[PDB]
Amino acid sequence: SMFRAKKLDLGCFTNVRVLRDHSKRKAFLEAEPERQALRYVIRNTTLPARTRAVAQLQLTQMHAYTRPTQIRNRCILGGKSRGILRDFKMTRYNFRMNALMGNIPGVKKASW
Amino acid sequence: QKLRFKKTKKSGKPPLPGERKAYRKKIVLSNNNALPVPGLETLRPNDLAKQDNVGSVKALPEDVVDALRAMEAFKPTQCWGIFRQPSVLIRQETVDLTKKMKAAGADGKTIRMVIEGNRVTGKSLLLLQAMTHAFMNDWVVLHIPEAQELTTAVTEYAPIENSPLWTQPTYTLK
Amino acid sequence: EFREYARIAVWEMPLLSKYAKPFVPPTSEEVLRFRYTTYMGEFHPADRKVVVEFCPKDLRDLSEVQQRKLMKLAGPRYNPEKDIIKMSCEKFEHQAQNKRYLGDLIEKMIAAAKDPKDTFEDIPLDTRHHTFTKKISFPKEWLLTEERKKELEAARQQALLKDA
Amino acid sequence: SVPRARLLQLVKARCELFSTTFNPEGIRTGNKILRQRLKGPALATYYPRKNVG
Amino acid sequence: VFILGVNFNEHKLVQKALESFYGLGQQASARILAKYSIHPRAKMGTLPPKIVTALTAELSTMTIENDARRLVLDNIKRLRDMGTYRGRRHAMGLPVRGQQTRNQIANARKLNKIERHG
Amino acid sequence: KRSVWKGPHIVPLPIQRPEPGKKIAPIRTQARSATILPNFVGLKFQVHNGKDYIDLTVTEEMVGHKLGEFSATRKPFIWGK
Amino acid sequence: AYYLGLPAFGPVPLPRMIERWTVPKSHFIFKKSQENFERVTLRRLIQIKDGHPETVQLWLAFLQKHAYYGIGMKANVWEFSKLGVSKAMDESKSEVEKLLETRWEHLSHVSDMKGVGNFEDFLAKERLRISGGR
Amino acid sequence: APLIKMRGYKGLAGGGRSLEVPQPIPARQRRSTAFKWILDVVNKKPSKGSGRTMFAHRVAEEIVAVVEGRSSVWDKRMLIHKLGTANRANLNSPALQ
Amino acid sequence: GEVLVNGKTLAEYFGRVHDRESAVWALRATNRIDKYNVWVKVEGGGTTGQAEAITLAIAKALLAHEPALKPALRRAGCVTRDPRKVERKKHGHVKARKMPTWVKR
Amino acid sequence: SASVIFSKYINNNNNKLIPFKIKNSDLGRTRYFPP
Amino acid sequence: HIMKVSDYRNPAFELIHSHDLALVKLFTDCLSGATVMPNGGAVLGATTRGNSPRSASMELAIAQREAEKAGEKEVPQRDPYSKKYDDRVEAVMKSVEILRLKGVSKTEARGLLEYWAASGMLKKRVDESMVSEKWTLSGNGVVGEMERASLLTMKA
RNA sequence: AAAAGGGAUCAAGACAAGUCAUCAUGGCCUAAAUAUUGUGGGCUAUAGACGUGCCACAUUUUCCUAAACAAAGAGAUGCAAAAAUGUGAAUUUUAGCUAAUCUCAAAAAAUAGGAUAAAAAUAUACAAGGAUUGUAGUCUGAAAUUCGACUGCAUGAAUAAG
Ligand SMILES: Nc1ncnc2c1ncn2[C@@H]1O[C@H](COP(=O)(O)OP(=O)(O)OP(=O)(O)O)[C@@H](O)[C@H]1O
Ligand SMILES: [K+]
Ligand SMILES: [K+]
Ligand SMILES: [K+]
Ligand SMILES: [Mg+2]
Ligand SMILES: [Mg+2]
Ligand SMILES: [Mg+2]
Ligand SMILES: [Mg+2]
Ligand SMILES: [Mg+2]
Ligand SMILES: [Mg+2]
Ligand SMILES: [Mg+2]
Ligand SMILES: [Mg+2]
Ligand SMILES: [Mg+2]
Ligand SMILES: [Mg+2]
Ligand SMILES: [Mg+2]
Ligand SMILES: [Mg+2]
Ligand SMILES: [Mg+2]
Ligand SMILES: [Mg+2]
Repeated sequence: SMFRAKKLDLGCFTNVRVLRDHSKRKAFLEAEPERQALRYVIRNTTLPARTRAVAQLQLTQMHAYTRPTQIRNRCILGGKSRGILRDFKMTRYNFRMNALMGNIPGVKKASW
Repeated sequence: QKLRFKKTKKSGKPPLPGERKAYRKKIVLSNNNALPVPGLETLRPNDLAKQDNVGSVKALPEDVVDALRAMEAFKPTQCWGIFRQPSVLIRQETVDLTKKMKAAGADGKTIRMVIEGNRVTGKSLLLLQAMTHAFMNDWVVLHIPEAQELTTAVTEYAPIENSPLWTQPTYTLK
Repeated sequence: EFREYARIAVWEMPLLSKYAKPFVPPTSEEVLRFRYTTYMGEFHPADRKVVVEFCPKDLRDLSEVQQRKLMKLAGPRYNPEKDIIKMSCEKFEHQAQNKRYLGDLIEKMIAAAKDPKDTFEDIPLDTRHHTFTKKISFPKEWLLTEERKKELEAARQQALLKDA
Repeated sequence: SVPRARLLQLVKARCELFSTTFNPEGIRTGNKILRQRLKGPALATYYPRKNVG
Repeated sequence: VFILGVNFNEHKLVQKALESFYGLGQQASARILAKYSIHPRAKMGTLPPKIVTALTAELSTMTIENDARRLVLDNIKRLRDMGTYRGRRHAMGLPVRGQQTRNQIANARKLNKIERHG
Repeated sequence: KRSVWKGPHIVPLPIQRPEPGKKIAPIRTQARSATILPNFVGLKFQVHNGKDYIDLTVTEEMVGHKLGEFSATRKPFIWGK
Repeated sequence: AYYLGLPAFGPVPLPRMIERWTVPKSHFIFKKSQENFERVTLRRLIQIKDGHPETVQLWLAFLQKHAYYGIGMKANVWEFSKLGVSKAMDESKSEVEKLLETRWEHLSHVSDMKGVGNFEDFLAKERLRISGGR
Repeated sequence: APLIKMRGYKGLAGGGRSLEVPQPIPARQRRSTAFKWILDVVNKKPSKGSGRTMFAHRVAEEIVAVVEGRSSVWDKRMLIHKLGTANRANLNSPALQ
Repeated sequence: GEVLVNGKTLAEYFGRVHDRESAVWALRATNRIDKYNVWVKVEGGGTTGQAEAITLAIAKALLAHEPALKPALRRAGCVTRDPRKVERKKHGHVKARKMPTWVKR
Repeated sequence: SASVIFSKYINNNNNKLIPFKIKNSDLGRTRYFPP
Repeated sequence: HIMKVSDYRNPAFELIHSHDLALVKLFTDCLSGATVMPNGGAVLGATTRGNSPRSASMELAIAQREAEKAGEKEVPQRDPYSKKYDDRVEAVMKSVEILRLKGVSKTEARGLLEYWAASGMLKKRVDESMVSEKWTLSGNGVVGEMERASLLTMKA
């Protein structure tokens, strides 16, 4: 809620969850170097035990939005998250319809 | 309570111990159906050394077949049950080896060589021709048929007192 | 558009010959062969790597044992087949920073190979990172020369007598 | 046939000549997190921002 | 012959006889034969009387059928006393390792018990 | 944490040891994945099972287990009534 | 490449790259009916041998200005050089300053640019935005 | 190899029965049916030895028992010949016309 | 009559005697095994696939020396290029033709 | 002389010579390649 | 098989070398000259290519004796970074001769084919043109392959 | 060369066939809630029963040994060599390649040998099989308890081809 931009900046298909997954990609971009220093101190077995325990506790307090595993690709035209193609940012369906019309460059119906 | 279908539940003398193993190891050194080759001569005490016999097939003596058969010289992979009389081929290597074995015992010398080759090139049956030249010339043939029976952990073994060696009693007796 | 490109190849291309320079083969001092990649007006993160490949025997300042120690330090960067040390660098943001590093890193390898402290003559050259290839060639004895034609006729004449 | 202690002297001369970590004991120094390259900037720019309408 | 009370036939591999005891497997048995220089393919009939007695004295110290089941049954009993989710499953005779219970839970109902066989 | 080499999963808890004889209320927590450390062996917890909080008294036999293993989330399936 | 004296070799047809996707024809349950898509990448290779370094850059510059729509080009340039790169790249600082004397007009900014802040950091993160993220 | 084959016509003999009629079979269909019977007898015998020649020698022993007339396939051949001889009148049956 | 397949001999490359015969069938059908030396280089395919390829290869090469053997090679089966090729997998099918179990109910 | 590396790229010359062959087969016109 | 570590285990569960077996330790001695047979004789050791593990030590030694006898200054040598060698095997195979078997000559193959034909097992006209076809299908005279192509076929 | 083959395509109409949960849209409803955010839980429950799959029930199988022959595809949101360590999952450390170059990467069946048998039903000869469970680890990730994928050790269910 605190990470949702007060002014909408999304130019693609807007959705309740599309607006929620976008707030996570920005929150992780700001805390990635900080979140990578806590995962490095936790895995560095050369540092004192207390040093690794403090980083392990602070990583647990990070907001969920900061976690990168929360990010999930969504269709920029439909807003779904099931069956998305990374190469086109679309569902398996929206890819088909656009590919046949000719909106996706290079893609052609395959026969062999 | 399960109510599915469940299939309802519902001859010859067995072979003696060691019968199956003795089947895939027996050697058939004869075939009555095969024809008796005319002109096939038998070997002599000094017939594997002459070079004029290179490229000619000669039959093994019947008394040597009783010795080569005693120390498991023949093998199942080799096909002897296709002909009537066990006969070998005097190769150009046989005369090369026999002449060395014939001169070794002449002056009490000792030759030590390792027969080498590719797959089925005659490596084993060249030992069978070296044993044949031994029996026929009053030699003492001490042959170990399979060297894998000594290392595959299939025979009894026991240690020696105050020594790192290990003996194989059951194999040494046989 | 085909006319727009024919107008360029009839009137603008000939003017490219007024600024061309002939190719001159590198001298004995040009021992390095750098490689730079371009994407023709496109930003690609791989357009910052600089590959350099030099031959140890081109450095005529190093001795026999010093040239071999330079191959042991190279590690997997040495190609025993072609006898060429190839090394890259894509650590820095710009291409100029990746070439300067390899220009200094090669001066340390040549400075470390001259160190008389340890010649590494005990270590045998390791070539387990490379996979040697086997090239088969047509047997030279099968070529039907004038001398082999006579050798074949003699063999074919010997086979007839045996059967006969 | 080459002693292991004599081989590490060559593996150590490369680390200095190339400035690489020298960990002959395989200790978990967590360096696998330092060599992993950040992917944040690539993920943030997934949804096209608001443009001229 | 007799090995720690149990009787075995002559035409039986010694390797397979030591593997019939709960807790003994390939690793343990393989190390017991080497101790007394018994080739893996040795059958029961060939063992001399002396060596047979040694095996009995060798297994008397091992953690075997009754001493090993105790440890497994104590581990399962401790889960039911504490009240863990893994404990209730054994009591209820249900899959204990996060398995879909919609179908194919026959072996679970049959074998999952506080008084396991071992 | 499954792998032992990077310690157990520890969550910030209000585990303040009281003076002897004081009455301390049970700890209400939803951290169902917190390894039961030895340092709070003997405290009274109230683990969240998704709907309610089930009381728990940590003992020496629970060290190493997760707090979520002592509070069932679903209900035992019973056919009939 | 002929007018510039660069002997070109090609066009060498490289193996075409084929990507494949099989998507259901319907946006719903009907999975028994699918169809195949693909994206074939056709490519060529023009290799220049014994070409002057600078002359090659003119050849490449001429092609980018008159690039044909719908073609992506990638070039790898090989150049020989002497030892001691550190010095060479330092002596040629003044030589490049004379060639840029008449090119500094392109860039223009207010005195003491405050929006750039850390220069080296600006380039790094501004190159990502243009590239698209990486 | 049997010289004829039996093929019935669905529902032409009586109250829900098929009219069985014998037909001749070509060479390839004659040898195939014969060798498939030999394998059937082989696959039902018990194992006798070891090695690679197990199956090969179990088939050859059946090829020798067939030339000696003491094989079980001979009873399987004559059994199909009787059906044809018994149904030799169905060729001109009134249900097929 | 010395045949070398990819550097190795006929017995070291082909372990199945069926393939050795089909590889040099052109020389065998015309009875010229002892009059030509063949040095072949094969790539791709399996054991029999490569052996059949060598057949058509030696056939064409043999015709260059003696073009009058085509009528015989025609009847020996060393001139036709078998175009049979593995069919592709089709969506909805487990294989080129095999379809999943069709549930009537 | 010449560089040892400049000589290791000249020896790699197994190029096929342009044959300038003479066509003996009749050729049909190409298709209409659309935009 | 006897040029490697055996599959036996000692009381400490440690593999016993094949040269520690009394019977195998007696042959390796006569093969290496340690045990001097007074009355002379012969110590032959035949390899096998069916069901036998590879031992770099044995193969290297054979390749070393063939080079020295052939008058070659460049003899094969150990791979300094290979750890599959055995010092014991080298000492045994250090001064042994070698016999390399290959396909029989065209002449010998004829004398071996006329015996198969005179016995009724080969129903073909045994001539030069036919002796060369079996000599070619059998990898330039390999006797074992000459048998799989003329006796163990499905044409006779 | 040739008696070629496969793919894509497959109309109108009907089944008021499916989708107002991709999207889009008319009418009708919610607007402090039928809207929005987080923590944990659930979608993984289980008496009975129905669908597709994998795999096994040893003798044309499985097991052991060895020096054969593929295609296609993947790596800028990364494929990871060679070394060293561990029984193993894997770890330590990064050479090269952003690719007909470097890497994943190794084809397997096969071919040729070898071992095992009263190979389950004569209980002192209980085969093959790998379910269930205990336990110690590894990898990803705040997080592996509900509820992950693999590895070592032990446990060793039904299963005689239906
Ligand atoms: N000189 C010969 N005379 C007759 N037959 C021979 C002769 N040499 C070999 N053979 C036959 O060749 C076949 C294989 O021979 P052999 O068994 O000796 O091979 P090998 O060298 O032992 O192969 P491996 O490497 O597998 O041990 C046998 O059928 C054998 O009879
Ligand atoms: K297929
Ligand atoms: K229609
Ligand atoms: K409807
Ligand atoms: Mg042999
Ligand atoms: Mg079911
Ligand atoms: Mg049509
Ligand atoms: Mg319907
Ligand atoms: Mg709607
Ligand atoms: Mg579900
Ligand atoms: Mg299995
Ligand atoms: Mg590796
Ligand atoms: Mg893979
Ligand atoms: Mg086999
Ligand atoms: Mg059975
Ligand atoms: Mg079992
Ligand atoms: Mg779990
Ligand atoms: Mg069935």
